[PDB]
Amino acid sequence: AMTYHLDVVSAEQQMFSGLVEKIQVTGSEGELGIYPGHAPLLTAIKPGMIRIVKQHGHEEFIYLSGGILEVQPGNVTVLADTAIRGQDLDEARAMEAKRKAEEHISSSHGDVDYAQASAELAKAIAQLRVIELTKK
Amino acid sequence: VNPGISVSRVGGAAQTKIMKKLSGGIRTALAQYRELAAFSQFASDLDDATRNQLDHGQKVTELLKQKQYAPMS
Amino acid sequence: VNPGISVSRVGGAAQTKIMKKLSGGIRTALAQYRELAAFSQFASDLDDATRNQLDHGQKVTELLKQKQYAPMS
Amino acid sequence: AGAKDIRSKIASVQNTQKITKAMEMVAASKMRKSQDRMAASRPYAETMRKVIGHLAHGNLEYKHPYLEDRDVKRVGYLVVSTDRGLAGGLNINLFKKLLAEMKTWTDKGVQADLAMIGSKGVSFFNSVGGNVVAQVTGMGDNPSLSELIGPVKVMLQAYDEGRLDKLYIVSNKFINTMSQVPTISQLLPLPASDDDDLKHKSWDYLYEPDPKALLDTLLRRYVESQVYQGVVENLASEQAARMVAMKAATDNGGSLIKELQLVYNKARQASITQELTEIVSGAA
Amino acid sequence: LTDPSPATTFAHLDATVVLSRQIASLGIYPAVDPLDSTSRQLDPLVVGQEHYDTARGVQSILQRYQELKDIIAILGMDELSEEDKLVVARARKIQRFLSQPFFVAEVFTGSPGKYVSLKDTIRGFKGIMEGEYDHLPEQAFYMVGSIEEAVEKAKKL
Repeated sequence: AMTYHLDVVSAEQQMFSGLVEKIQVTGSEGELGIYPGHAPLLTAIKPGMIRIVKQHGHEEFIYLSGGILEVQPGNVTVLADTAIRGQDLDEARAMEAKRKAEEHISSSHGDVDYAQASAELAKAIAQLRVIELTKK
Repeated sequence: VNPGISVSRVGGAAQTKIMKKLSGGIRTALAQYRELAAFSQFASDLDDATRNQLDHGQKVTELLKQKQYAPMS
Repeated sequence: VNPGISVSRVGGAAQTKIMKKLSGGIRTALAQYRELAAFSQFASDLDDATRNQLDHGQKVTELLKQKQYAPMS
Repeated sequence: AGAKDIRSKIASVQNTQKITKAMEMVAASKMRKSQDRMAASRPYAETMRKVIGHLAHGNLEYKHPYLEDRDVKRVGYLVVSTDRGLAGGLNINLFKKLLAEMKTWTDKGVQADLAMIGSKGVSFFNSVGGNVVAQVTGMGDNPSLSELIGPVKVMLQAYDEGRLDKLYIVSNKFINTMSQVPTISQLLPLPASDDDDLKHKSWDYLYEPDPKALLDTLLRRYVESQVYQGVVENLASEQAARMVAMKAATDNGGSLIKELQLVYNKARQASITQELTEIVSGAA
Repeated sequence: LTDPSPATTFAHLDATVVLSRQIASLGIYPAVDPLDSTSRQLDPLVVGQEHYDTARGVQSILQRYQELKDIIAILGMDELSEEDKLVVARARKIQRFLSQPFFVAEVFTGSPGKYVSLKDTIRGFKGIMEGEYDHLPEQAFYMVGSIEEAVEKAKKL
């Protein structure tokens, strides 16, 4: 069921959207009555699937990664933390990133165009013996 | 001089047992060093192994010399 | 042989409604499957344009070959 | 040919111009997908700042932890770097202006802390030297915030720790398709968005938690998706000028074709000449 | 060259010289081609390695920027390790420095240049060898007076 302009956003791009008269889930607070007509409030939710009456009785459970969601008065939209930022992790791989700094760590874009290219780089760049042909 | 562009048929047959023995790797760096050379053809193409092929190839290349006047022992 | 690099004065001038008419679109299309193949390697992802052409022209291209001692009806 | 040379050669110049033409095309589709993709990452960071103010009028009355970002020891720094090639010279543009800014911090003389991302400037500031507490490299085309995590809380220490007061943040972008924006920022400023922090949240938003937590982590979200967008545009610039240079290199060989046209054409005439010469001579 | 005038000529002469479009193509005050010319009297004994060594470095650096001409031409010079730019650096610069004030210039080049002593040539030879100044433009080096004269330039120029 459609009510209150229910959108779903994420960093790289918005997750989803719609108008959901009911959003059936349990807030990080607790059981959250699926409703239109809730007040301006702030919220967050763990990963998982929440059935929602969304536009025209279309109620669906949609898994989450963990992420934040809130409603300005009447204003509905959703944000998913792509994941919960890894505790330690980011700080553990900090050490890595640090070790990565410390013990060097490198990655690259190896495109068959970049690859086959560089093939043409030595290769094509090599085998110029006319390099001496010009003069002044 | 131009090696391997220099080609003589008599060869290290006359290189005595050790000279016979130890004489091998020449064309190698003629390959290898020069082979190592090929890596430059792509700017920043090298590998630590190949880096060793300029260690032997290029560094062992740094080895050899003969003077404007060179005797040989 | 060289494909249309061989260039005859006569050609489909003698060719018939099936031959002249029906058989027409060859050599340029050939150049296609050729040219369609062309870019594929260095700049890649030839769509079903060239796929459906170069290969279609590579498939038909395959259908071309006529062995020694092969006459054609 | 020419004589044996100028044409075998000049033909190699054909392989050249051709090769780098296929480069213009490859790096073209690269450019299109590059910016086209490169535009994506704004949405939830945009949200983040927006609301951030929006509450932050009334909400701003509480506390700002990172209003200093990190405390003043270092004015930090950040490096992104090339996973591929043919794009452009923001090694010179960005790495140049970068070394410049470094000089400005020496002028300041205050400490500074950089972290390599990407392979190249990992190898610049490796080469050029500097302090990268973390070094990241060469994610390719895929900006990934979770990939950024290890780096994210890599930096989040010292900044959070208050080590590096301000910081330096450099991100290429395609300023236009044509114009390519290498950007460099004074990072670890209080990013300081008071905008919708003007109007007291007029929808009084019941806050399950207190704000400052979401200030930390959620802030990381805003600036982070910002980063995905910015590096993405760095890719827009990247494959853009990639196609560009690709085309120009596709161009260079023609002049050579002209000269060899003078060895096979001119020395063609020359071959003709000797042909006459000993044609006569042996012909007596 | 194969003209027995030149070809046969190479035989009889002790030291070979060329008045060339090259330094003319270079626009150098000399307007000639030395690079092949052989001073048979130059012994690394005689030369020391002051002149001898400095010379060998010439043979190289010659081959160096000389070599660089190729791929620099190819892609532009971007692909180069910077050290190349050090070579071409001392190429424009030091090479230019060879171009020199010579008093007789006054006629051909309305301005006379300067007599130039060799000890200085070893000196600045170190300097740009050191790339010592490294500041002086190739221009100051171009048609240079001595190292200091080109360094007096380097102050002014």
